[PDB]
Amino acid sequence: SRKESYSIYVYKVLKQVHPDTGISSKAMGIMNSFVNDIFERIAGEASRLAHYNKRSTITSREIQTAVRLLLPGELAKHAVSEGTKAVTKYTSA
Amino acid sequence: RSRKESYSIYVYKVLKQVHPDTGISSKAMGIMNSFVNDIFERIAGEASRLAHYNKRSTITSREIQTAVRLLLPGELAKHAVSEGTKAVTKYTSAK
Amino acid sequence: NIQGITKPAIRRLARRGGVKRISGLIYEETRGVLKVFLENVIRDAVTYTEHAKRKTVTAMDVVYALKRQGRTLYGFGG
Amino acid sequence: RDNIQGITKPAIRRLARRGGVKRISGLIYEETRGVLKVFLENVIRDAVTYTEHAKRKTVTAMDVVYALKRQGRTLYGFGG
Amino acid sequence: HRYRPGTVALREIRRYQKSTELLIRKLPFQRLVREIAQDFKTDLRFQSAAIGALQEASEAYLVGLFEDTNLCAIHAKRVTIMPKDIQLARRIRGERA
Amino acid sequence: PHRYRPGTVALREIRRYQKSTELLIRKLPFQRLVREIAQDFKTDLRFQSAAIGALQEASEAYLVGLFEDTNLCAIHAKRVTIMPKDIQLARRIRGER
Amino acid sequence: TRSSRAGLQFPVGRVHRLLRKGNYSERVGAGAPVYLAAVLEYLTAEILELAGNAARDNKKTRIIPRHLQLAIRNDEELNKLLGRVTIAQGGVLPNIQAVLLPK
Amino acid sequence: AKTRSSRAGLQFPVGRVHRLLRKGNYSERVGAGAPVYLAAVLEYLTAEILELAGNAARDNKKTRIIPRHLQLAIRNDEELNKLLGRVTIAQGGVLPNIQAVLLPK
DNA sequence: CCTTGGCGGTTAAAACGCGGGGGACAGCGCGTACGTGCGTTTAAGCGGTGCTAGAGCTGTCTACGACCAATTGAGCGGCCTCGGCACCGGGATTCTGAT
DNA sequence: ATCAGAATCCCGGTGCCGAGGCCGCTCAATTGGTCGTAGACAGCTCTAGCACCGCTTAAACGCACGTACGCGCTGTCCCCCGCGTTTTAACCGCCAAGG
Repeated sequence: SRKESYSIYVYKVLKQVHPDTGISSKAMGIMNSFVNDIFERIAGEASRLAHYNKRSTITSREIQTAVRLLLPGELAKHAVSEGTKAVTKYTSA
Repeated sequence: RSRKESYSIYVYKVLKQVHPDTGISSKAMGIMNSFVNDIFERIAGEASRLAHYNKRSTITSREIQTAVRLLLPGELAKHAVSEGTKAVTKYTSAK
Repeated sequence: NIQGITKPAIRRLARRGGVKRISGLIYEETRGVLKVFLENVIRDAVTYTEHAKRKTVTAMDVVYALKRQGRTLYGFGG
Repeated sequence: RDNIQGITKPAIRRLARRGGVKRISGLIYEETRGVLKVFLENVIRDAVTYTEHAKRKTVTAMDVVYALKRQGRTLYGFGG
Repeated sequence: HRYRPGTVALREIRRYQKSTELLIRKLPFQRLVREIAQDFKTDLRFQSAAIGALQEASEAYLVGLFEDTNLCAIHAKRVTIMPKDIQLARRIRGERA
Repeated sequence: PHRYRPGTVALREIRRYQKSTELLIRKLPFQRLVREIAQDFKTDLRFQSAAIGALQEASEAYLVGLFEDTNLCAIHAKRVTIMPKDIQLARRIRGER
Repeated sequence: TRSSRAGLQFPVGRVHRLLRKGNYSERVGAGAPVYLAAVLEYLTAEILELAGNAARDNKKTRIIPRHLQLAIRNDEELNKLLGRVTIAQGGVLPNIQAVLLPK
Repeated sequence: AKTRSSRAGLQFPVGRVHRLLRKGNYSERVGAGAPVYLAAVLEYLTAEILELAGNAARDNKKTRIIPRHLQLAIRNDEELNKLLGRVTIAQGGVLPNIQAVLLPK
């Protein structure tokens, strides 16, 4: 069947993380599951924040505050910075 | 001045049915109303997850059956299944 | 300040919890654990309030934070 | 028969060494097998309920994954 | 006259076991909550019900912590509880990282 | 060629197993145990190999974690040997029954 | 109402409407909310019967949240279901270790 | 830059994230800025794991990454451990730990 | 309209000092059960070899659930009375405290 | 062992204020009709879960042997508890912006 994966995306990230560090398939699947769980949890927190504040839309602010809630202090701040930078350069472009 | 909806009177009727003379306080009533809300949330979320895992969108009574069997521990789940199945048959018998 | 959690208060809590005799060095660790638990819960509550751009934190937000911590509270608009 | 006893004493010893237990009593194995039994019971009960809800009679890996996710023992790399 | 140690303590255990009132002083706890939330956000208005729920939750948390502490102390053939008992209980509980 | 003081083999095997990343229990007994313990829920159930693998991983992880907890409970009382009472204490603190 | 016609008490219509508002599924079946109402009714009936028994233990007529706390903490399955949740103004069960009692 | 990821300068697909969010039933509507933020967060988290995984593989003087290295990277870092203490990595093993009391003198 | 700031009374409670014996430490005195090696038996693991039941994919016709418009009554805001637990004083056993 | 003596639950008398009962009012539950598609069901494929057999050797297991903790006993020290004593600020109650 036609099954999706984040394999090429993680590969592209790995190329710019370490050009000379390969990965096994089992680790690739573990990373795929990790990405799926993180997406599910962040989107769930955003959905809870939207339903709890009477908003039927999910925007950058909900994702940002969900990231702040989930990730620890330093990691939450850096992830928020990365997301805000990406959103700003997407809006500019 | 918005309208706040609750389950106070329904639980009061249930308590009167199961207890001819039993008073109920506002704090206890609120605690059990929030408990009913929590059970509602738990069953609804479990049913949604079960429907998504089978790639469906229509949550029938069977999804609620399996959600109750997974959530409620053992005998509580069996009693809930029996009572709810009897109630569903009663509802389907009439309009 | 932080001394409001007194020795008789911790002693009363320990008596209610079933502890018979308590050493004199328990109080500081109890205070620290209370501080970190309050930091976590109130951090979640203030983040919930700030998402709504409000300034008054509600008991509803506190209950939501406790739900996030896995220690839900009933009777507070849950 | 008695397939719980199939988890022999050396296996529990190796698991304890992996955990980092220095001295092991002679009757630890019974309690270890009992806790293994109860964890297996709850996990497989959840997985079997999930599989039956799907109207299939083949215990799949994703069923165990979702059962563990409910139980708070989420696993990665097996799908989901 | 004088009562032997550990008896009036047990009587206080009995009395505190039936009462359900909040054991913490109100205003010191309000001040603690304000001084612990000041560092996060500035000029924070607090609801009475909010700090009351905080009081109840913290009291239940401390009661459970003390139960685990007494259990840890008695598991090692000891009556008095030591801070190491709290440390071990919280480490096993998974709160300590 | 010689027998040394007991305990050094324990250190060596603990270090090797911690450095190791395998599954300690044999596959066939575990699969038979899964079949036996699932026969009481639904008969004629056909078990995928990946299901048995996931069950083995989860079971070994849970048992190992119980083993660090039991070791911590044993060393809590200034002791090295582990007793079942440590196992029930670890499960009680964990909140699992 | 659907509730009385199904031999139940809790509102089927409110349950279905709040199921809609929760986005628990794109479309919701007709019999699932009826079963949910029945299960909620049975759970509330059991909790209320236990609370009434607890009140009868203390020779009391009005339900105090302490009665609910004792009822939840005494029954096994309900305590398992609601163990991670603490109850305001509830207290804990009376338990003193057999080692702490005097000779 | 035609793909929304290219405009956002992101490796993770903005379009796929948007499609999953829409067909995940999280809300009635999904803003266009949310998928970019979510893709950026996912990319940053995957990277933050990847650098530590590469260092762990380098320490084990192994060319490729094994899930043991992933478990090592998750366990050693305090924040990653705080995040994924409830996740067990397949064939990840345990950290090398010996209690001080258990060590012979 | 609910949160915050100010003020006055007081008493219930928090904070202090000290005698003391019960509990927390240590340091032996042994007892044995687990650690370890040596065979010896066994069963798990692997390599084929079929065997076949059931998961999976495909299409089709349906019948139930998301939409519309009437309609009406049962649940929420608002109001009034009582008894049942909050509270206070007496009485007698139930424990400990002492010898 | 057995007497002395405070503590506190049961009993009786106070009592007051939120819960139970009721009433008035309104918008969401109920009913009919429509249509669009999610899926229930019939049906073929072919995948892998399973059963069997033969080597084959790694792994478990019974047993002798030894000493390293486990547990107990005894002593020594000390430091929270319980008593009384002194301070103190929290709670009740009242009263006002004001955002």
